[PDB]
Amino acid sequence: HWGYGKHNGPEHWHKDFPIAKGERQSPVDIDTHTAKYDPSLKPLSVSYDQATSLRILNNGHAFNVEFDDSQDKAVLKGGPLDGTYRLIQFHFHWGSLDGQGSEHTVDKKKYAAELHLVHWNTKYGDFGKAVQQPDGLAVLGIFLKVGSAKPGLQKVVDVLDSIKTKGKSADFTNFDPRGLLPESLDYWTYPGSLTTPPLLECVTWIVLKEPISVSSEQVLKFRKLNFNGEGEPEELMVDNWRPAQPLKNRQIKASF
Ligand SMILES: Cc1ncc([N+](=O)[O-])n1CCOS(N)(=O)=O
Ligand SMILES: [Zn+2]
Repeated sequence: HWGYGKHNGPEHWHKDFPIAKGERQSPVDIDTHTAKYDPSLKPLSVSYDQATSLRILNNGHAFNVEFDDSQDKAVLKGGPLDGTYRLIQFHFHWGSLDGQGSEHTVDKKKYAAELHLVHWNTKYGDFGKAVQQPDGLAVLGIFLKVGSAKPGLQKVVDVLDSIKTKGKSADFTNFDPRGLLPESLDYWTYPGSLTTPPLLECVTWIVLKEPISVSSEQVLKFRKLNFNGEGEPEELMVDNWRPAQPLKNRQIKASF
């Protein structure tokens, strides 16, 4: 039932998912002057050399590029994490205009979009069990700004024509997620939640300071996708982002 419309959007989610007003909800505004440098944080370790993508799916809210996570092939570790987290999928949140689209904000600044690389803690055996744990997931967030094109993102942009509407999927093998990373791995980290229902509070958020640049043409294609299924009135898939939530009793730590 939930969505991003006027009648089923973020302000309505708490009715079906009370945890929406919880103590560690995401996203949040990252106040750069209040985040504290934590010299103890370890460098982040992103090992995607063996990543195996499989498919791309329009699920009615976003498009997901899914990976084979049946073996340790693409893992995130280090940083604030204890253990190894395996990549399961990545997706984006974007706006109807370049002035908005990201979920996290930096000193209230909204970026044109935000990429989320979702990983689950291998100590829990699988994704379904991991989401029921406070340290079950690690999501790496990367901001997108509009400027020069991101060569590594083009294969994704080009396949979107084939999954225009809800429920459509397409084979999507050999896509290298390393092509979506900025140069620097400096980051902010805080304990949070999934940003869409069920809004489970099982995420260690790791948000990179350096955004990647994508072209106006690339983000324009994102905006041609549909929230609706085929044969239904067209509603463009835009502004599929949840606004910043109360930080409450949390400190955002910086790796730099
Ligand atoms: C609800 C849910 N379960 C798993 C995923 N996922 O992997 O994208 N999501 C979507 C929301 O994920 S997110 N925005 O919190 O990174
Ligand atoms: Zn997301």
